[PDB]
Amino acid sequence: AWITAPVALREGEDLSKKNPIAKIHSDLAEERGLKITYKYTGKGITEPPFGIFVFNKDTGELNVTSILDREETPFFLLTGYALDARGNNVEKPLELRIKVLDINDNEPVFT
Amino acid sequence: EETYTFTIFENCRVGTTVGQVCATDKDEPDTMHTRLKYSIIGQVPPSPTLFSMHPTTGVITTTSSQLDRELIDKYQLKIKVQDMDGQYFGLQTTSTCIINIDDVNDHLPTFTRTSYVTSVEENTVDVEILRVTVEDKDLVNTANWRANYTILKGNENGNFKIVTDAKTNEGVLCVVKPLNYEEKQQMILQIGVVNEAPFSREASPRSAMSTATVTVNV
Repeated sequence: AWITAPVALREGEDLSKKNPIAKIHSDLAEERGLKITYKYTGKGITEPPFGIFVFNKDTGELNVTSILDREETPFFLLTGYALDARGNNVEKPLELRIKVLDINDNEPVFT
Repeated sequence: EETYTFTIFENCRVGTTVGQVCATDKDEPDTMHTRLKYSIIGQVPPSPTLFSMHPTTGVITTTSSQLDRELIDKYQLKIKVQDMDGQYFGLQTTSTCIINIDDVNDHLPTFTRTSYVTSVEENTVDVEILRVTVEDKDLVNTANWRANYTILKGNENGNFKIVTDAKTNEGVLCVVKPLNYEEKQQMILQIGVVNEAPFSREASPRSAMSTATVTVNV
């Protein structure tokens, strides 16, 4: 794969002001005469930690539910997807990556 | 069970749980030929697909964009369970699941008219002065379609009551305490209507409530 850019989130603040922090989008109506449904998976949404990100099945917009720390949760890897109104493959998937942005809130400790 | 039966709300979020189906085998356990695998094998209506079922626990959750009481009320699915992990020579058994839809108070009481003019004689009680009516697209006779009315303005000293005539939900305005023409000749009023049922998404306080303007001549 490729080193594609992250969406960022900074430590300890309430991150629900950015939601939805990303979205997928596509359309099928003029090439295929169909409408659409959207999906995500990955770390935060189908691998641990769990329940971090949420999205509506109609829209493709992705939200973050938790207050974060790069000292706890350094990086996240998701993939979006989209299907037609009966469940069919139609559009290529891509990854999406999220980071935690880090400020000095802690003191160095031995190994 | 022979037949499993469940009940879900209308117009709730996708991924809501329906109910779980449960089965067993009497072969020796931790084998392949006890390894259970569950499925939906058909829907009414036949297409598109509205529900999904967890292959290794039998839990049904919703996958349509909407399930709406005010168009469809029931869904009967055929379901199955297979052993062998669902490998082609496992043994399999068919059964039935009924899903009901349950009506939420999503619709409003709706006027065909919002301004009204009337008269009454002074000194009179037990006389009616204005009838008002509404549709509501919720299901008949339920708490979601039933109506309640209120006098919002212009009844300073208590001349007026409003009550509901149930059989059409018609709000009947009457004089309960008499007027006196030798104090006032005209008054201007407001009323309102709302369900007996609560409403969501901040609708309770006023936005579930619809109003009509009234003038009463003495």
